[PDB]
Amino acid sequence: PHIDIKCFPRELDEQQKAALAADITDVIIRHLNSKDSSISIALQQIQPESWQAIWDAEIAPQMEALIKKPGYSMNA
Amino acid sequence: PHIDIKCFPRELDEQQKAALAADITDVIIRHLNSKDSSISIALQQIQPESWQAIWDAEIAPQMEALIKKPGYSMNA
Ligand SMILES: O=C([O-])/C(F)=C\c1ccc(O)cc1
Ligand SMILES: O=C([O-])/C(F)=C\c1ccc(O)cc1
Repeated sequence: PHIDIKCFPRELDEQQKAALAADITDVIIRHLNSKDSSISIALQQIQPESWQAIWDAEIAPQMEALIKKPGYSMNA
Repeated sequence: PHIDIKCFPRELDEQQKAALAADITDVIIRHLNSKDSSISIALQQIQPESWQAIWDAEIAPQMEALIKKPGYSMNA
């Protein structure tokens, strides 16, 4: 599986990115019956002013199918 | 944060989807210091014949930047 994480900017060093990836990996292995070798993970830091584009392209159109819906709304 | 999970087709029921979302949520809360309300999660099933397009758009061009690189390769 390929996991993409989008978030607002924060200071995250390589040890912190690796620890995040490890914990995501364990969850994916246990829930999707995956193998470590099949898992890839991207982390993309998006400035808050550009979050509306993520809402419009990714979040809102998929509201009917999201496995976890946001606790906020940004329809413009 | 917005998390997108792309994987091959699988039978997943409502309880399974919600448990996967909750384990992902807690990992994001731990590593990104996020609030529950800011987290959204998508699960997109991709047919195996369409995985090369995911590799070409999301994995290969971002290879060095990935926080977890794939153990497999589509360019051997
Ligand atoms: O959590 C994040 O870093 C983010 F990308 C977006 C977000 C969305 C809604 C909020 O209330 C807070 C942050
Ligand atoms: O894990 C998945 O469900 C997937 F979308 C692709 C994949 C990639 C490499 C593998 O070895 C197995 C599956």
